[PDB]
Amino acid sequence: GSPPEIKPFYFSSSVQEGQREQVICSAITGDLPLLFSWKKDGLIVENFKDITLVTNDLFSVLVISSIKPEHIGNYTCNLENPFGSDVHTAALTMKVPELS
Repeated sequence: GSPPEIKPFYFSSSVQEGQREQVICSAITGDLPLLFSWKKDGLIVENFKDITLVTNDLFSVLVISSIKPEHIGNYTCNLENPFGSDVHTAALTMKVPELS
């Protein structure tokens, strides 16, 4: 089989508190099934109230339904299959917080 090559994902460059984010972790090559693991600054992401994961054997979407300052940081997707692994980290930066 072939090892996976991750497709980079990135957060928006103008994140505002209370808005939403979605990023897709996926591979351009690599035999299925793929397995996905998400961490935010080394923490289990999904246990954040406002973070939901949508995961199948092909891709995993990380959803932040309401951005809060606690979500600022680095999000790492680790991807593997029986033949290799890959990883990508994307930083979430907040441009505008709650003001009113």
